[PDB]
Amino acid sequence: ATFHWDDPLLLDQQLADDERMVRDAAHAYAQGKLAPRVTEAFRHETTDAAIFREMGEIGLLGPTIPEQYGGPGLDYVSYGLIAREVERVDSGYRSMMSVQSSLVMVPIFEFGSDAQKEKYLPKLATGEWIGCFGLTEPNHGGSMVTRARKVPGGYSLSGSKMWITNSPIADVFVVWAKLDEDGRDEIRGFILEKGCKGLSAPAIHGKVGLRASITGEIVLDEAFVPEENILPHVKGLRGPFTCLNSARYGIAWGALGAAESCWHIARQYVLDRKQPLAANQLIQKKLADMQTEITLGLQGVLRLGRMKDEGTAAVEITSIMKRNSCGKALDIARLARDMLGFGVARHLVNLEVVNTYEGTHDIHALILGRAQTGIQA
Amino acid sequence: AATFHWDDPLLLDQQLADDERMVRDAAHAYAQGKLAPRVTEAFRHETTDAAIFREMGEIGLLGPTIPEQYGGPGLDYVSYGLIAREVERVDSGYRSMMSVQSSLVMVPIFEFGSDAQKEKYLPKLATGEWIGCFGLTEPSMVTRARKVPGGYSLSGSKMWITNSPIADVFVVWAKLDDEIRGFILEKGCKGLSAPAIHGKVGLRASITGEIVLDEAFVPEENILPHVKGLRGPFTCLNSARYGIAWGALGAAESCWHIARQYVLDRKQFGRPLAANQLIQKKLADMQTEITLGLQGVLRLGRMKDEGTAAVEITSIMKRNSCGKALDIARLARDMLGGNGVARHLVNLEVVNTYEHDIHALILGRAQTGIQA
Amino acid sequence: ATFHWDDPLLLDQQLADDERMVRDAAHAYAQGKLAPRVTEAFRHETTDAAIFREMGEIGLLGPTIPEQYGGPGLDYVSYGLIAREVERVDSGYRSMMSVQSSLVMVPIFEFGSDAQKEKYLPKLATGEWIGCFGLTEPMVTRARKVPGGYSLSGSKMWITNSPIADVFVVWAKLDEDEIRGFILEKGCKGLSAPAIHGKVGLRASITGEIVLDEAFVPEENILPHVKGLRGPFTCLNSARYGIAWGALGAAESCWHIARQYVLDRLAANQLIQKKLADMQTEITLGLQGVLRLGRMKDEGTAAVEITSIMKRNSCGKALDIARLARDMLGGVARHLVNLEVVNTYEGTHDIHALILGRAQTGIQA
Amino acid sequence: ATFHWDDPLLLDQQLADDERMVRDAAHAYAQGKLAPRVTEAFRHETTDAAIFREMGEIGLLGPTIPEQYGGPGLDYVSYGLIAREVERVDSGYRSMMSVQSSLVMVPIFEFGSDAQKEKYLPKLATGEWIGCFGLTEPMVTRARKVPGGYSLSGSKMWITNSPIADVFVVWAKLDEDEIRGFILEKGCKGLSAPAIHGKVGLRASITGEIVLDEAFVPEENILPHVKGLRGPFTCLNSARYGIAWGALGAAESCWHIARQYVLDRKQFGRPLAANQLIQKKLADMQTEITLGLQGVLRLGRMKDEGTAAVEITSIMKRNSCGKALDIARLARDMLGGNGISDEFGVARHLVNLEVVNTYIHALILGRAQTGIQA
Ligand SMILES: COC(=O)c1cccs1
Repeated sequence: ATFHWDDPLLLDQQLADDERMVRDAAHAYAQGKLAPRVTEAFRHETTDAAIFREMGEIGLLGPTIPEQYGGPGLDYVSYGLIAREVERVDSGYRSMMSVQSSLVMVPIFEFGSDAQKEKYLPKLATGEWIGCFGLTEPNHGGSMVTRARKVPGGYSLSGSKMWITNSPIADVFVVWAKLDEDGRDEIRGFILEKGCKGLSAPAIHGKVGLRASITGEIVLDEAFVPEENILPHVKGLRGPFTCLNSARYGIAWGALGAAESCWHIARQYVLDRKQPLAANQLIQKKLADMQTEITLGLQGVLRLGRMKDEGTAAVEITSIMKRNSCGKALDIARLARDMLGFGVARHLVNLEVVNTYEGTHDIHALILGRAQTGIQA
Repeated sequence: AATFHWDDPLLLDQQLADDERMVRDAAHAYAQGKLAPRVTEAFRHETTDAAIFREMGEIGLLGPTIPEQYGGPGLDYVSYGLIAREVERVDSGYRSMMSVQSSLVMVPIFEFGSDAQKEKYLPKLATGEWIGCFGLTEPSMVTRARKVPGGYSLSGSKMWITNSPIADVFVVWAKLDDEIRGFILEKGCKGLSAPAIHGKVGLRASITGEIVLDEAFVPEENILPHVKGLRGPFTCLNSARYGIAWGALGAAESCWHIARQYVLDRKQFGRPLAANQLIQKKLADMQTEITLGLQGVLRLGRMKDEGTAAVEITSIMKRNSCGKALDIARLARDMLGGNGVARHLVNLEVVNTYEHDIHALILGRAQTGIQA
Repeated sequence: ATFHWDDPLLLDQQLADDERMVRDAAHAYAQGKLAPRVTEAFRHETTDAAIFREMGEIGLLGPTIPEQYGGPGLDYVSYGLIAREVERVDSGYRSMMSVQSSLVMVPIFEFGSDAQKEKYLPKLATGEWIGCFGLTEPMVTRARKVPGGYSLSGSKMWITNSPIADVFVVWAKLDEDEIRGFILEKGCKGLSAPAIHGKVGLRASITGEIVLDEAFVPEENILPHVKGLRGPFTCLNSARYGIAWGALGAAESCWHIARQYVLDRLAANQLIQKKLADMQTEITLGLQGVLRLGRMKDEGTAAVEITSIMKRNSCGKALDIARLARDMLGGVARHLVNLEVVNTYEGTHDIHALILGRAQTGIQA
Repeated sequence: ATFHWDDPLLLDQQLADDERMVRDAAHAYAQGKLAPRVTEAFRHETTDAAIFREMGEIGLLGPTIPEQYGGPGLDYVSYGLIAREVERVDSGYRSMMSVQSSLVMVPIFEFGSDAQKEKYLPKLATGEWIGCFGLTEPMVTRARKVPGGYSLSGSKMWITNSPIADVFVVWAKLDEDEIRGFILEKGCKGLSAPAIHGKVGLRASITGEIVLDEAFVPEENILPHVKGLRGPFTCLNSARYGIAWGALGAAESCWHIARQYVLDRKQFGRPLAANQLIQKKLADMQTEITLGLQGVLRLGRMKDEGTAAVEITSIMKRNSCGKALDIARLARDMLGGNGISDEFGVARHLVNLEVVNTYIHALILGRAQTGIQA
């Protein structure tokens, strides 16, 4: 038996040929089309919507969505493998894809009416329509202030969502808002379309990380939403969480792609650098640590993927892998950065935003601590 | 929605074959039933109890991978892993005693020995009737064999040998003419002395000593015929390191469990300690590392059973398990206020320091071609 | 232009001639009398009160206490140099000392009466009387006015020196509820001090409890010039200052042991070198901090929050260095279990981070 | 009696009255003139040559250079305090200063002829002439003897100031019976200095190449009093001392920004400052800066009194930069959002410090402890 330094536990052999082909298709697309764009896309914060069509056309948008609705009807491991190949190039591109698949197609497929599913899903699956997802607000992460008023014909929406990836270029908007409906105040999901009166999506520029992805606001001022546009089959925490859980899973796989790019570059760098550097034992220890955390992270997300597919995965498990992948990836980017004398620095600032996106209070540690102790911090 | 198991998030239990689950439960019932009530006083007073070898041999826990042909239970590598984890869950010293019999003594005889050696030594080693030790370390190896009528004559010293003062069987590595060879010696071989060493800081539950050799006659039927060079010792060490990778995770789990129960019990400014945000971070870290470390040694086990595992993978897992376990023992120790965990901690400081950072450098060479 | 690996910033050169001999005095004592004792003392948790006699003999007890009361009349830099030389051998030893100096002789000197100071200090200085400090409980311990005198009742826990102490400085509450200081003496009825055995760290020091079952305390035994929080706190702040110097001595043993180890077989290893450099750096920087704190304490320019910086840093870094040294080996182990206790003695909630966080922000955690 | 959270060991009071004045002048300048420039200068990688004359006119260039040659004749502590007030704004600005001081003025003063020192130093001191330091390559750069002097052929990479420099201190190998230092001037035939743009860190400083193609150097342009390693090393040792102070200015900025952030920000009803972990991090930042400052101070004094070995600058540079980078990362990870607010001045300090920490010392201390090279 021979050693594969780049795949010590032979993940490649733990996958079905099925999943390998999906991985290889995602790799071919990301390396062929995204890598030639990424440097100046990031450097100059370009808007590049053409990516939704490209991924849609080869069946990599909404991977778990059934063929009935235009999806490629794949499993969670394949979704994972796709995220990882996209983020290997850049987290901003993976972000764009996460939104479409997990934050837009999922809640529509899961909670929407037949009419909503057939109207929206097929066009989201091809990338003809671009989605975004409105949950997070100007600042307090349930405690949401965006509000729907029952009016003749449907609903009137007022509030503001902030840091919404895809929002300046989106055709479809999934927005979460409190509806006080006699005499109970619950969170409901609403579909809005581009050009809806009272709906704005201003762009945010001068971002520090995720510069390759166009991000903006969702500003709602008495924006009318017809009855047929409320998500009928969900209320409360279940709506937003189903989406977030799907997205966190993809990010857990994706951040390991980013970690792997940093690791490969660091390794190649020390192989090429005469001073060679590879003979240094502090350098060797760093490479051993990178290889280790990635190899173990990959076994975790693979096992989680398999459990999700078999229906045995509790939601708390996602907190372990997302938190671990993002944290370990950031550690690896910092370690690789500190070893260099372009790509790494990009992944590094991307990962700094990703690690802090869901707050600076370590939400996943708290989900896990509560799961262990019973007690909320 | 599916149920979360905080103590087994990836449902390791469900990834085990039923065979493997039963081996685990058998080791668990033994270690919790026989070793746990002994451990506190044994560690405090460095009391030897070799009764463990006979006890473990009875339930077929020694030489787990050795075929039934030779008295062994004929289990797979995953089962070996599970046993070490259940034993180290109590104490690393008890696990060391077992690592030695299984990986350092029965493995070399089975892998490199003659039919005669295997039929003679393995069955009593498997039942724990004979106790084995592994003579490699020395106080670029000094110990030498020399050819004489009927056999060989050995002279030299081995130091820090676990099991040696109580061993019946000795697997000794000496240079012959210039290659390292393995020799099987018995207690009551003229020329062999095995004095004890006392007052260790860690692994106090096990007994360790020397092997002093002086014209010790080893008959012809007693040289290991099927190995020469670094392959002999390294094969044993590779086997032992695999069991230690699982074992350090059992010790890590105990520390995690103790720390979790501790913060559930103790109170701080009105709330239980478990309510603190910092405490939960630590519990989350302990849970994460244990859960991921387990998936690693399980995959390594599966690969060894299918013959797809290279030797470098063992380095990843042993270094990771021992390093993470040590981090968790320290985290747990630092979470306690006053003056089990302290014992696990000093044990894991010896385990981690034993072989420096040879594994990071093995992994470094495997990535880069260059040896440092 | 000549480099000292063991003293990169030449602390020696920053010390007064007076201070430099006191350090070498505590060093000659610690290495001469304490080093040959420590291994077996720690091993069996043996009691040896001879150390109080010996340190007293040579003026290392209550070192800031004025010559008028039996003290050597030294300053804070000198006090720290002593703690550091003593802890360099063992933390348990330093603990016994810093109880005498900071937790017994300081509160008596600072808050005592003329008669109390004349009676207790001179004998505490020579080590003839051994003191202990009674603050920590399993605060509930109350003073009840009599007759006398006062009638104290309660229990103190983890009291170093107590099973062999002659003098007990006990802090209890009294209403007119304010915390007051009390002096008690061995033989006192209702007072008892049973030992505590089977410790993990600090085995070389003796520790016990203070059980007060309506112990009678004459009015000539209460501390007049102290009430409330600033009592215990003045003592603790004094001890914390000494521990900040001490932890660094223990850190230095571990570094020196570790450096010697890699020389005797390893020193070419770049991982090792990084580790030895980290030890060198943190100790070197730690010393500049405690020295500067000392100079400031002697000039009156030192605020109390500064003791939180240096104590937290010394202890935390010493523990890191002891663990770094241990993981390099194949004395350190004893310093390690000691430092593990020392880092958590004041709790596990990082009291000094919270003190400093508040000083920076004006907001309590 | 009173705690000073921003200066717990009152470093202020450990300074001579002379050193304090110099610090206040560096502060007033950097805050007055550099703070308003930085955000846009860093964003667009803007070139402002004018800063050298500004720094020159207040005697911030070549602080240790004697008054005889236009220097302000200050001590090492003062040089340190200057670098710290400048890097408090931005490492890119400090990088310009330390190149002029330690990498251009120092080799000429230390190793140059008397005619070189009086030709070059007074103009370098006023900022009339801008200098650069040609050591790093993509050593191969070669000086060869020709009638009248030397011909230089070679190529230097990542040379800060090079595209705007009037004076080039170029280290090249010359064969005599070894590394030699040469002085070149702007406009020399066979000398070009193309700029590098698109940098990740240190964007506020201009950096470029030195390309030498048979560049003729007069005989009186070779540095007469240095051969081999000690030349480039002495400059770098000087620069390293300045970097050790500057890095702590940067760290102090990230610390201050993080502290104000948690003051202005609320989370779950309470201000962020009330969070235990936040307080720990702020205690760590305060601790490492305070101790870092005591270290660089003591090093300066030793350098002034002439008792510091080269090894001590290694420990101080490594520590300052390594701790400054930890503090920047600690501050960064405390901030929510993505670039728009003031607090993301921390992101700027961070990419700067990632380059500074990269621009060996642990192996110096290891070998100095042990006598064994690794
Ligand atoms: C893709 O952007 C998001 O909404 C995220 C959700 C969780 C991490 S990032």
